[PDB]
Amino acid sequence: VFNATRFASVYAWNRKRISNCVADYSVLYNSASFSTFKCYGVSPTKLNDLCFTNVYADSFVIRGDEVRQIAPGQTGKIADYNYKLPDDFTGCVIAWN
Amino acid sequence: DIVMTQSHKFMSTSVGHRVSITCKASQDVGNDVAWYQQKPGQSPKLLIYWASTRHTGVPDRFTGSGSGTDFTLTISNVQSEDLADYFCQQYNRYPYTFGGGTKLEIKRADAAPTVSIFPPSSEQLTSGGASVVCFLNNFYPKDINVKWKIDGSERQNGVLNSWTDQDSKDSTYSMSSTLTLTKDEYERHNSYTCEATHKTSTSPIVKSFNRNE
Amino acid sequence: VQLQESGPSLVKPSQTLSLTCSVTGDSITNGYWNWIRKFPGNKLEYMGYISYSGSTYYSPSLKSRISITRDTSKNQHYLQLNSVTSEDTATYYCASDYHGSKYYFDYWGQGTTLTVSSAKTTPPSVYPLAPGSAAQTNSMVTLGCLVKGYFPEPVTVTWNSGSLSSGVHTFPAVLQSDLYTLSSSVTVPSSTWPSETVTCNVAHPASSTKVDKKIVPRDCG
Amino acid sequence: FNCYFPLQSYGFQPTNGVGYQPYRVVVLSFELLHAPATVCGPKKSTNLV
Repeated sequence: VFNATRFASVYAWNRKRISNCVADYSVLYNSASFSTFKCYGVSPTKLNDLCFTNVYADSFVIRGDEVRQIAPGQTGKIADYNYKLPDDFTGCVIAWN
Repeated sequence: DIVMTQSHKFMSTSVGHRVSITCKASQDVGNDVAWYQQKPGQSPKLLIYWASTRHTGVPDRFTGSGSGTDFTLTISNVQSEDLADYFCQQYNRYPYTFGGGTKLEIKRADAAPTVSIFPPSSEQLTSGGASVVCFLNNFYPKDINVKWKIDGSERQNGVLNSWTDQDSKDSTYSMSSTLTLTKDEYERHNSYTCEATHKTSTSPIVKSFNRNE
Repeated sequence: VQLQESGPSLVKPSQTLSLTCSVTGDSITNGYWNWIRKFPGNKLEYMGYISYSGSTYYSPSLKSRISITRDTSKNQHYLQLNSVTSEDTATYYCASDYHGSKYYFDYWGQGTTLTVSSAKTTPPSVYPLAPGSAAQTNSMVTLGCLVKGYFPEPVTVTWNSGSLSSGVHTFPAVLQSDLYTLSSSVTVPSSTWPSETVTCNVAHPASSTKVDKKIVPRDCG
Repeated sequence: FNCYFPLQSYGFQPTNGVGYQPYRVVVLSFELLHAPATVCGPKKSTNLV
Protein backbone atom coordinates (compact mmCIF):
# COMPACT_ATOMS: atom_id res chain seq x y z
CA VAL A 1 0.00 0.00 0.00
CA PHE A 2 3.03 2.31 0.31
CA ASN A 3 4.93 1.06 -2.77
CA ALA A 4 1.87 0.74 -5.01
CA THR A 5 2.25 1.18 -8.76
CA ARG A 6 -1.11 2.88 -9.35
CA PHE A 7 -3.33 4.90 -7.01
CA ALA A 8 -6.10 7.51 -7.06
CA SER A 9 -6.75 11.10 -6.01
CA VAL A 10 -7.70 12.50 -2.59
CA TYR A 11 -11.44 12.71 -3.38
CA ALA A 12 -11.91 9.58 -5.54
CA TRP A 13 -9.60 7.34 -3.51
CA ASN A 14 -9.77 3.55 -3.63
CA ARG A 15 -10.41 2.02 -0.20
CA LYS A 16 -8.11 -1.00 0.14
CA ARG A 17 -10.14 -3.42 2.25
CA ILE A 18 -7.87 -5.25 4.71
CA SER A 19 -9.35 -8.37 6.30
CA ASN A 20 -8.43 -11.84 7.63
CA CYS A 21 -4.74 -11.19 8.29
CA VAL A 22 -2.42 -10.24 11.14
CA ALA A 23 -1.66 -6.50 11.09
CA ASP A 24 2.01 -6.39 12.07
CA TYR A 25 2.83 -2.73 12.74
CA SER A 26 6.45 -3.42 13.75
CA VAL A 27 7.72 -2.87 10.18
CA LEU A 28 5.92 0.50 9.92
CA TYR A 29 6.32 2.20 13.32
CA ASN A 30 10.04 1.70 14.05
CA SER A 31 11.39 1.44 10.49
CA ALA A 32 12.80 5.02 10.32
CA SER A 33 11.59 5.41 6.73
CA PHE A 34 8.33 7.40 7.04
CA SER A 35 8.54 11.19 7.37
CA THR A 36 4.97 12.16 8.28
CA PHE A 37 3.84 10.22 11.37
CA LYS A 38 0.64 11.56 12.94
CA CYS A 39 -1.51 9.72 15.49
CA TYR A 40 -4.77 10.79 17.10
CA GLY A 41 -7.37 9.41 19.49
CA VAL A 42 -5.35 6.75 21.32
CA SER A 43 -1.73 5.67 21.64
CA PRO A 44 -0.27 3.41 18.90
CA THR A 45 0.73 0.86 21.56
CA LYS A 46 -2.97 0.10 22.06
CA LEU A 47 -3.36 -0.52 18.31
CA ASN A 48 -1.52 -3.85 18.65
CA ASP A 49 -2.90 -5.12 21.99
CA LEU A 50 -6.60 -4.30 21.43
CA CYS A 51 -8.74 -5.76 18.66
CA PHE A 52 -10.81 -3.59 16.31
CA THR A 53 -13.63 -4.29 13.87
CA ASN A 54 -12.99 -2.52 10.55
CA VAL A 55 -9.62 -1.34 9.21
CA TYR A 56 -9.48 0.35 5.80
CA ALA A 57 -6.44 1.58 3.86
CA ASP A 58 -7.03 4.86 2.00
CA SER A 59 -4.05 5.20 -0.35
CA PHE A 60 -3.61 8.63 -1.95
CA VAL A 61 -0.86 11.13 -2.73
CA ILE A 62 -1.15 14.66 -1.33
CA ARG A 63 1.30 17.51 -0.81
CA GLY A 64 2.78 18.55 2.52
CA ASP A 65 0.79 21.79 2.76
CA GLU A 66 -2.49 19.82 2.75
CA VAL A 67 -1.29 16.74 4.68
CA ARG A 68 -1.91 18.56 7.98
CA GLN A 69 -5.68 18.62 7.32
CA ILE A 70 -5.96 14.80 7.54
CA ALA A 71 -6.79 14.92 11.25
CA PRO A 72 -9.91 14.97 13.47
CA GLY A 73 -11.00 18.55 14.02
CA GLN A 74 -9.38 20.45 11.13
CA THR A 75 -10.48 22.65 8.23
CA GLY A 76 -9.30 23.80 4.84
CA LYS A 77 -9.60 22.78 1.20
CA ILE A 78 -9.19 19.05 1.98
CA ALA A 79 -10.65 18.57 5.47
CA ASP A 80 -13.98 20.12 4.41
CA TYR A 81 -14.15 19.45 0.65
CA ASN A 82 -12.04 16.38 -0.22
CA TYR A 83 -11.33 14.05 2.73
CA LYS A 84 -12.53 14.39 6.33
CA LEU A 85 -11.74 12.11 9.29
CA PRO A 86 -14.38 11.50 11.98
CA ASP A 87 -14.13 12.95 15.47
CA ASP A 88 -13.74 9.48 17.02
CA PHE A 89 -10.62 8.68 14.98
CA THR A 90 -8.35 6.45 17.07
CA GLY A 91 -5.89 5.66 14.27
CA CYS A 92 -2.66 6.96 12.77
CA VAL A 93 -1.54 8.64 9.54
CA ILE A 94 1.62 7.22 7.95
CA ALA A 95 3.19 8.72 4.82
CA TRP A 96 6.56 8.81 3.08
CA ASN A 97 8.26 10.75 0.29
CA ASP B 1 0.13 20.29 18.64
CA ILE B 2 2.67 17.71 19.83
CA VAL B 3 4.86 19.58 22.33
CA MET B 4 8.28 18.01 22.90
CA THR B 5 8.51 18.42 26.67
CA GLN B 6 12.07 18.08 27.93
CA SER B 7 12.96 16.49 31.26
CA HIS B 8 15.94 18.69 32.23
CA LYS B 9 16.69 22.33 31.44
CA PHE B 10 20.42 22.17 32.24
CA MET B 11 23.15 19.58 32.71
CA SER B 12 26.73 19.92 33.97
CA THR B 13 28.96 17.93 31.60
CA SER B 14 32.76 18.01 31.77
CA VAL B 15 35.22 17.48 28.92
CA GLY B 16 34.67 13.85 27.94
CA HIS B 17 31.52 13.30 30.01
CA ARG B 18 28.53 11.65 28.37
CA VAL B 19 25.63 14.04 27.80
CA SER B 20 22.16 12.60 28.50
CA ILE B 21 19.28 14.88 27.46
CA THR B 22 15.87 13.19 27.53
CA CYS B 23 12.80 14.68 25.83
CA LYS B 24 9.38 13.17 26.55
CA ALA B 25 6.80 13.50 23.78
CA SER B 26 3.10 13.63 24.63
CA GLN B 27 2.26 11.89 21.34
CA ASP B 28 4.21 9.30 19.37
CA VAL B 29 5.94 10.85 16.34
CA GLY B 30 7.80 7.72 15.21
CA ASN B 31 11.44 8.63 14.61
CA ASP B 32 11.17 12.23 13.30
CA VAL B 33 12.91 13.89 16.25
CA ALA B 34 15.62 16.44 15.47
CA TRP B 35 18.01 18.54 17.55
CA TYR B 36 19.39 22.07 17.22
CA GLN B 37 22.74 23.57 18.19
CA GLN B 38 22.61 27.28 19.10
CA LYS B 39 26.17 28.42 19.79
CA PRO B 40 26.79 31.86 21.34
CA GLY B 41 27.82 34.03 18.41
CA GLN B 42 26.92 31.47 15.72
CA SER B 43 23.80 30.36 13.86
CA PRO B 44 21.54 27.54 15.10
CA LYS B 45 21.94 24.50 12.86
CA LEU B 46 20.38 21.05 12.73
CA LEU B 47 22.60 18.41 14.33
CA ILE B 48 20.87 15.00 14.50
CA TYR B 49 18.23 13.66 12.10
CA TRP B 50 16.16 10.48 12.65
CA ALA B 51 17.59 10.55 16.25
CA SER B 52 20.68 8.58 15.13
CA THR B 53 22.28 10.23 12.05
CA ARG B 54 24.47 13.30 12.46
CA HIS B 55 24.69 16.34 10.19
CA THR B 56 27.19 16.59 7.35
CA GLY B 57 30.50 18.21 8.25
CA VAL B 58 30.05 17.33 11.95
CA PRO B 59 32.38 14.71 13.50
CA ASP B 60 31.03 11.41 14.79
CA ARG B 61 31.06 12.37 18.49
CA PHE B 62 27.41 13.51 18.25
CA THR B 63 24.97 10.59 18.12
CA GLY B 64 21.98 9.22 20.01
CA SER B 65 19.08 6.80 20.07
CA GLY B 66 15.37 6.62 20.89
CA SER B 67 12.22 4.84 19.73
CA GLY B 68 8.60 5.97 19.93
CA THR B 69 8.44 8.23 22.99
CA ASP B 70 11.70 7.89 24.99
CA PHE B 71 14.35 9.82 23.05
CA THR B 72 17.70 10.39 24.77
CA LEU B 73 20.64 12.24 23.24
CA THR B 74 24.04 10.61 23.79
CA ILE B 75 27.10 12.80 23.17
CA SER B 76 30.31 10.87 23.83
CA ASN B 77 33.60 12.74 24.47
CA VAL B 78 32.28 16.29 24.37
CA GLN B 79 34.61 19.30 24.24
CA SER B 80 34.58 22.83 25.65
CA GLU B 81 33.58 24.42 22.32
CA ASP B 82 30.29 22.46 22.17
CA LEU B 83 28.51 24.68 24.74
CA ALA B 84 25.23 25.30 22.93
CA ASP B 85 21.45 25.05 23.27
CA TYR B 86 19.73 21.80 22.29
CA PHE B 87 16.05 22.00 21.35
CA CYS B 88 13.52 19.20 20.82
CA GLN B 89 11.07 19.48 17.93
CA GLN B 90 9.37 17.52 15.15
CA TYR B 91 9.49 17.57 11.35
CA ASN B 92 6.66 15.20 10.42
CA ARG B 93 4.04 17.81 9.49
CA TYR B 94 3.23 21.52 9.63
CA PRO B 95 3.38 23.43 11.92
CA TYR B 96 6.68 22.47 13.57
CA THR B 97 6.05 22.43 17.33
CA PHE B 98 9.07 23.39 19.43
CA GLY B 99 9.88 22.65 23.05
CA GLY B 100 11.74 24.45 25.81
CA GLY B 101 15.36 23.48 25.27
CA THR B 102 18.40 22.39 27.28
CA LYS B 103 21.51 24.53 27.81
CA LEU B 104 24.75 22.73 28.66
CA GLU B 105 27.63 23.94 30.80
CA ILE B 106 31.24 22.89 31.33
CA LYS B 107 31.77 21.12 34.65
CA ARG B 108 34.72 22.75 36.42
CA ALA B 109 36.02 23.24 39.96
CA ASP B 110 34.06 25.23 42.52
CA ALA B 111 35.00 28.85 43.16
CA ALA B 112 33.80 31.61 45.47
CA PRO B 113 31.96 34.44 43.68
CA THR B 114 33.26 38.01 43.60
CA VAL B 115 30.26 40.31 44.07
CA SER B 116 30.90 43.86 42.82
CA ILE B 117 28.19 46.38 43.68
CA PHE B 118 27.74 49.86 42.19
CA PRO B 119 25.77 52.93 43.32
CA PRO B 120 23.03 54.23 41.02
CA SER B 121 23.34 57.52 39.19
CA SER B 122 21.51 60.67 40.28
CA GLU B 123 20.26 61.36 36.73
CA GLN B 124 17.90 58.35 36.81
CA LEU B 125 15.54 60.10 39.25
CA THR B 126 15.38 63.13 36.95
CA SER B 127 14.46 60.95 33.96
CA GLY B 128 12.04 58.84 36.01
CA GLY B 129 13.69 55.44 36.37
CA ALA B 130 15.87 53.33 38.63
CA SER B 131 18.41 50.60 37.88
CA VAL B 132 20.89 48.88 40.20
CA VAL B 133 22.83 45.81 39.03
CA CYS B 134 25.09 43.36 40.89
CA PHE B 135 27.85 41.56 38.99
CA LEU B 136 29.42 38.19 39.79
CA ASN B 137 32.75 36.88 38.51
CA ASN B 138 34.81 33.68 38.91
CA PHE B 139 32.07 31.46 40.32
CA TYR B 140 30.68 27.93 39.97
CA PRO B 141 28.10 26.75 39.07
CA LYS B 142 26.05 29.00 36.77
CA ASP B 143 22.84 28.68 38.82
CA ILE B 144 23.89 30.85 41.76
CA ASN B 145 21.07 31.37 44.27
CA VAL B 146 21.58 35.12 44.66
CA LYS B 147 18.72 37.00 46.34
CA TRP B 148 18.16 40.74 46.71
CA LYS B 149 17.68 42.30 50.15
CA ILE B 150 15.94 45.69 50.10
CA ASP B 151 16.42 47.28 53.57
CA GLY B 152 16.53 43.80 55.11
CA SER B 153 13.44 42.60 53.22
CA GLU B 154 13.87 40.00 50.49
CA ARG B 155 12.57 40.76 47.00
CA GLN B 156 12.33 38.50 43.95
CA ASN B 157 9.89 40.38 41.68
CA GLY B 158 11.49 42.51 38.98
CA VAL B 159 14.86 40.72 39.11
CA LEU B 160 16.27 40.50 35.57
CA ASN B 161 19.04 37.90 35.28
CA SER B 162 21.30 37.36 32.28
CA TRP B 163 24.18 35.00 31.50
CA THR B 164 27.02 34.87 28.99
CA ASP B 165 29.57 32.36 27.68
CA GLN B 166 32.38 30.93 29.79
CA ASP B 167 35.67 32.76 30.24
CA SER B 168 38.84 31.45 28.59
CA LYS B 169 41.12 32.68 31.39
CA ASP B 170 40.24 30.29 34.23
CA SER B 171 37.18 28.37 32.84
CA THR B 172 34.69 30.46 34.83
CA TYR B 173 31.34 32.07 34.03
CA SER B 174 29.82 35.53 34.32
CA MET B 175 26.32 36.80 35.06
CA SER B 176 24.32 39.91 35.90
CA SER B 177 21.24 40.74 37.98
CA THR B 178 19.44 43.98 37.11
CA LEU B 179 16.68 45.09 39.49
CA THR B 180 13.91 47.32 38.12
CA LEU B 181 12.40 49.85 40.53
CA THR B 182 9.74 52.52 40.06
CA LYS B 183 9.85 56.18 41.11
CA ASP B 184 8.12 55.66 44.47
CA GLU B 185 10.16 52.57 45.42
CA TYR B 186 13.50 54.28 44.73
CA GLU B 187 13.01 57.21 47.12
CA ARG B 188 11.67 55.15 50.04
CA HIS B 189 14.70 52.82 50.09
CA ASN B 190 18.38 53.67 50.54
CA SER B 191 20.20 50.40 51.25
CA TYR B 192 20.77 47.70 48.62
CA THR B 193 22.24 44.32 49.60
CA CYS B 194 23.39 41.58 47.22
CA GLU B 195 24.20 38.17 48.74
CA ALA B 196 25.37 35.20 46.66
CA THR B 197 24.99 31.64 47.95
CA HIS B 198 27.83 29.29 46.98
CA LYS B 199 29.12 25.84 47.93
CA THR B 200 32.81 26.53 48.67
CA SER B 201 32.17 27.89 52.17
CA THR B 202 29.37 28.56 54.65
CA SER B 203 30.00 32.33 54.81
CA PRO B 204 28.39 34.09 51.82
CA ILE B 205 29.64 37.25 50.12
CA VAL B 206 27.70 40.22 51.53
CA LYS B 207 28.00 43.56 49.73
CA SER B 208 26.05 46.69 50.63
CA PHE B 209 26.27 50.47 50.29
CA ASN B 210 24.34 53.69 50.87
CA ARG B 211 22.92 55.63 47.92
CA ASN B 212 23.25 59.03 49.64
CA GLU B 213 27.08 58.57 49.95
CA VAL C 1 26.08 29.70 3.50
CA GLN C 2 25.08 32.16 6.24
CA LEU C 3 21.63 33.72 6.58
CA GLN C 4 21.16 37.38 7.48
CA GLU C 5 17.98 38.88 8.95
CA SER C 6 16.95 42.50 8.43
CA GLY C 7 13.93 44.78 8.30
CA PRO C 8 12.17 47.35 10.48
CA SER C 9 11.84 46.71 14.21
CA LEU C 10 9.14 49.30 15.05
CA VAL C 11 5.69 48.46 13.67
CA LYS C 12 2.57 50.13 15.04
CA PRO C 13 -0.54 47.99 15.66
CA SER C 14 -3.26 47.64 12.99
CA GLN C 15 -0.63 48.13 10.25
CA THR C 16 1.00 45.92 7.60
CA LEU C 17 4.01 43.90 8.76
CA SER C 18 7.07 43.76 6.50
CA LEU C 19 10.37 41.92 6.98
CA THR C 20 13.27 41.09 4.67
CA CYS C 21 15.59 38.07 4.82
CA SER C 22 18.66 37.83 2.58
CA VAL C 23 20.24 34.52 1.57
CA THR C 24 23.96 34.62 0.73
CA GLY C 25 25.64 31.61 -0.88
CA ASP C 26 22.62 29.93 -2.50
CA SER C 27 19.93 31.25 -4.82
CA ILE C 28 16.21 30.48 -4.45
CA THR C 29 16.10 27.46 -6.75
CA ASN C 30 15.82 24.44 -4.42
CA GLY C 31 14.32 24.04 -0.96
CA TYR C 32 12.27 26.28 1.29
CA TRP C 33 12.98 29.38 3.40
CA ASN C 34 10.51 29.53 6.28
CA TRP C 35 9.71 32.06 9.02
CA ILE C 36 9.91 31.11 12.70
CA ARG C 37 9.39 33.75 15.38
CA LYS C 38 10.89 33.56 18.87
CA PHE C 39 9.12 34.79 21.99
CA PRO C 40 11.14 35.92 25.03
CA GLY C 41 11.43 32.79 27.15
CA ASN C 42 12.43 30.00 24.68
CA LYS C 43 9.05 29.88 22.92
CA LEU C 44 9.04 29.28 19.15
CA GLU C 45 6.09 29.40 16.75
CA TYR C 46 5.84 28.53 13.06
CA MET C 47 4.53 31.17 10.66
CA GLY C 48 4.83 30.09 7.03
CA TYR C 49 6.99 29.08 4.10
CA ILE C 50 7.29 29.53 0.33
CA SER C 51 9.05 27.72 -2.51
CA TYR C 52 10.82 29.19 -5.55
CA SER C 53 7.72 28.84 -7.75
CA GLY C 54 5.64 31.37 -5.78
CA SER C 55 3.03 29.21 -4.04
CA THR C 56 2.90 29.53 -0.25
CA TYR C 57 0.92 28.25 2.72
CA TYR C 58 0.13 29.59 6.19
CA SER C 59 0.23 28.23 9.74
CA PRO C 60 -3.00 27.00 11.40
CA SER C 61 -2.47 29.48 14.27
CA LEU C 62 -3.50 32.41 12.05
CA LYS C 63 -6.65 32.22 9.94
CA SER C 64 -6.13 34.45 6.90
CA ARG C 65 -4.08 37.52 7.96
CA ILE C 66 -0.63 36.28 6.84
CA SER C 67 0.82 36.32 3.31
CA ILE C 68 4.31 35.17 2.33
CA THR C 69 6.06 36.40 -0.83
CA ARG C 70 9.37 35.55 -2.49
CA ASP C 71 11.83 37.06 -4.96
CA THR C 72 14.13 34.99 -7.17
CA SER C 73 15.83 38.02 -8.75
CA LYS C 74 17.32 39.34 -5.49
CA ASN C 75 17.41 35.95 -3.65
CA GLN C 76 15.19 37.34 -0.88
CA HIS C 77 11.77 36.63 0.60
CA TYR C 78 9.36 38.81 2.57
CA LEU C 79 6.81 38.25 5.33
CA GLN C 80 3.51 40.15 5.52
CA LEU C 81 1.06 40.08 8.43
CA ASN C 82 -2.11 42.18 8.52
CA SER C 83 -3.84 43.54 11.66
CA VAL C 84 -0.96 42.98 14.07
CA THR C 85 -1.30 43.21 17.85
CA SER C 86 0.73 42.67 21.03
CA GLU C 87 0.80 38.89 20.47
CA ASP C 88 3.12 39.33 17.46
CA THR C 89 5.93 40.77 19.63
CA ALA C 90 8.62 38.19 18.88
CA THR C 91 12.05 37.81 17.30
CA TYR C 92 11.58 36.55 13.73
CA TYR C 93 14.14 34.05 12.43
CA CYS C 94 14.69 32.74 8.91
CA ALA C 95 15.66 29.14 8.15
CA SER C 96 16.45 26.88 5.18
CA ASP C 97 14.04 23.94 4.83
CA TYR C 98 15.70 21.69 2.25
CA HIS C 99 16.48 17.99 1.94
CA GLY C 100 19.22 15.95 0.31
CA SER C 101 20.59 12.37 0.12
CA LYS C 102 17.50 10.99 1.95
CA TYR C 103 18.10 13.33 4.91
CA TYR C 104 17.06 16.79 6.08
CA PHE C 105 19.24 19.82 6.78
CA ASP C 106 18.34 23.12 8.43
CA TYR C 107 20.19 26.21 9.64
CA TRP C 108 18.89 29.44 11.16
CA GLY C 109 20.16 33.02 11.10
CA GLN C 110 20.76 35.91 13.50
CA GLY C 111 17.17 37.07 13.93
CA THR C 112 15.54 40.49 14.16
CA THR C 113 13.67 41.48 17.32
CA LEU C 114 10.42 43.32 16.55
CA THR C 115 8.33 45.11 19.19
CA VAL C 116 4.67 45.96 18.58
CA SER C 117 3.44 48.21 21.39
CA SER C 118 2.24 51.73 22.16
CA ALA C 119 5.72 52.96 23.12
CA LYS C 120 7.24 55.92 21.28
CA THR C 121 10.77 56.64 20.10
CA THR C 122 13.01 57.53 23.04
CA PRO C 123 16.69 58.50 22.81
CA PRO C 124 19.03 56.46 25.03
CA SER C 125 20.48 57.72 28.30
CA VAL C 126 23.67 55.96 29.39
CA TYR C 127 24.34 55.82 33.14
CA PRO C 128 27.91 54.81 34.04
CA LEU C 129 28.70 52.91 37.24
CA ALA C 130 31.38 54.82 39.14
CA PRO C 131 32.98 53.19 42.20
CA GLY C 132 32.29 54.86 45.53
CA SER C 133 33.76 54.64 49.01
CA ALA C 134 32.13 51.25 49.67
CA ALA C 135 33.55 49.63 46.52
CA GLN C 136 35.90 46.65 46.74
CA THR C 137 39.34 47.06 45.17
CA ASN C 138 41.74 44.26 44.22
CA SER C 139 44.15 43.29 41.45
CA MET C 140 41.19 42.71 39.10
CA VAL C 141 38.95 45.78 38.85
CA THR C 142 35.41 45.40 37.49
CA LEU C 143 33.59 48.34 35.88
CA GLY C 144 30.30 48.68 34.05
CA CYS C 145 27.47 50.86 32.83
CA LEU C 146 23.68 50.69 32.57
CA VAL C 147 21.32 51.56 29.71
CA LYS C 148 17.74 52.46 30.59
CA GLY C 149 15.13 54.51 28.75
CA TYR C 150 15.62 53.74 25.06
CA PHE C 151 13.33 52.63 22.22
CA PRO C 152 13.33 50.71 19.94
CA GLU C 153 15.55 47.66 19.54
CA PRO C 154 18.44 47.18 18.72
CA VAL C 155 21.47 49.08 20.05
CA THR C 156 25.25 48.64 20.14
CA VAL C 157 27.48 48.58 23.22
CA THR C 158 31.29 48.68 23.22
CA TRP C 159 34.17 49.95 25.36
CA ASN C 160 36.41 52.91 24.39
CA SER C 161 34.89 52.77 20.86
CA GLY C 162 36.28 49.27 20.38
CA SER C 163 39.69 49.83 21.98
CA LEU C 164 39.05 47.72 25.11
CA SER C 165 38.46 44.01 24.50
CA SER C 166 39.96 42.25 27.55
CA GLY C 167 37.27 40.73 29.74
CA VAL C 168 34.33 42.22 27.83
CA HIS C 169 31.12 40.30 28.58
CA THR C 170 28.08 41.89 26.91
CA PHE C 171 24.60 40.80 28.03
CA PRO C 172 21.54 40.76 25.74
CA ALA C 173 18.64 43.15 26.17
CA VAL C 174 15.84 42.03 28.50
CA LEU C 175 12.37 43.59 28.31
CA GLN C 176 10.97 45.23 31.45
CA SER C 177 7.34 46.16 32.12
CA ASP C 178 7.68 49.47 30.22
CA LEU C 179 10.90 49.59 28.16
CA TYR C 180 14.12 47.70 27.39
CA THR C 181 17.40 47.66 29.30
CA LEU C 182 20.86 46.10 29.09
CA SER C 183 23.88 45.40 31.29
CA SER C 184 27.62 45.26 30.64
CA SER C 185 30.74 44.51 32.67
CA VAL C 186 34.49 44.41 32.06
CA THR C 187 37.22 43.03 34.34
CA VAL C 188 40.54 44.83 33.85
CA PRO C 189 43.78 44.04 35.76
CA SER C 190 45.86 46.47 37.79
CA SER C 191 48.23 47.13 34.86
CA THR C 192 45.52 49.08 32.98
CA TRP C 193 43.41 50.60 35.77
CA PRO C 194 43.58 53.41 36.71
CA SER C 195 46.33 53.90 34.11
CA GLU C 196 43.84 53.77 31.21
CA THR C 197 40.49 55.56 31.02
CA VAL C 198 37.50 53.24 30.55
CA THR C 199 34.76 54.85 28.44
CA CYS C 200 31.39 53.11 28.01
CA ASN C 201 30.05 54.01 24.56
CA VAL C 202 26.48 52.93 23.74
CA ALA C 203 25.05 53.97 20.37
CA HIS C 204 21.51 53.83 18.97
CA PRO C 205 21.52 52.95 15.24
CA ALA C 206 17.73 53.26 14.91
CA SER C 207 17.78 56.96 15.87
CA SER C 208 21.45 57.92 15.14
CA THR C 209 22.07 58.80 18.80
CA LYS C 210 25.44 58.10 20.44
CA VAL C 211 26.00 58.99 24.11
CA ASP C 212 29.55 58.82 25.48
CA LYS C 213 30.00 58.23 29.22
CA LYS C 214 33.36 57.86 30.96
CA ILE C 215 34.25 56.06 34.19
CA VAL C 216 36.48 57.86 36.69
CA PRO C 217 38.23 56.35 39.77
CA ARG C 218 36.35 58.28 42.45
CA ASP C 219 37.72 60.02 44.27
CA CYS C 220 40.28 61.17 41.70
CA GLY C 221 42.03 64.51 41.23
CA PHE D 1 -13.88 30.24 -23.24
CA ASN D 2 -16.40 29.82 -20.37
CA CYS D 3 -14.81 26.43 -19.52
CA TYR D 4 -13.48 26.62 -15.97
CA PHE D 5 -11.79 23.74 -14.14
CA PRO D 6 -12.48 23.74 -10.38
CA LEU D 7 -10.57 20.44 -10.02
CA GLN D 8 -7.11 21.98 -9.95
CA SER D 9 -4.08 19.76 -10.51
CA TYR D 10 -1.29 19.17 -8.01
CA GLY D 11 2.38 19.98 -8.49
CA PHE D 12 5.24 17.54 -7.90
CA GLN D 13 8.80 18.52 -8.81
CA PRO D 14 12.14 17.01 -7.71
CA THR D 15 13.59 20.50 -7.18
CA ASN D 16 10.99 21.26 -4.49
CA GLY D 17 11.74 20.62 -0.84
CA VAL D 18 9.64 18.94 1.83
CA GLY D 19 6.75 21.38 1.40
CA TYR D 20 5.49 20.10 -1.97
CA GLN D 21 6.91 16.57 -1.85
CA PRO D 22 4.61 13.63 -2.74
CA TYR D 23 3.47 11.86 0.44
CA ARG D 24 2.02 8.37 -0.04
CA VAL D 25 -0.63 8.85 2.63
CA VAL D 26 -2.13 5.60 3.95
CA VAL D 27 -4.81 6.32 6.54
CA LEU D 28 -5.14 3.58 9.17
CA SER D 29 -8.79 3.90 10.15
CA PHE D 30 -10.12 2.22 13.30
CA GLU D 31 -13.70 1.96 14.53
CA LEU D 32 -15.47 0.19 17.41
CA LEU D 33 -19.19 -0.58 17.27
CA HIS D 34 -21.67 -3.34 18.16
CA ALA D 35 -20.04 -5.64 15.59
CA PRO D 36 -17.42 -8.02 17.03
CA ALA D 37 -13.79 -7.01 16.62
CA THR D 38 -12.28 -9.03 13.76
CA VAL D 39 -9.40 -7.37 11.89
CA CYS D 40 -6.59 -6.09 14.09
CA GLY D 41 -4.44 -9.22 14.18
CA PRO D 42 -6.13 -12.33 15.58
CA LYS D 43 -2.93 -13.88 16.97
CA LYS D 44 0.31 -12.64 18.53
CA SER D 45 3.85 -13.87 19.20
CA THR D 46 4.20 -16.08 22.28
CA ASN D 47 6.76 -18.57 23.60
CA LEU D 48 6.70 -22.13 24.91
CA VAL D 49 8.87 -24.46 26.98
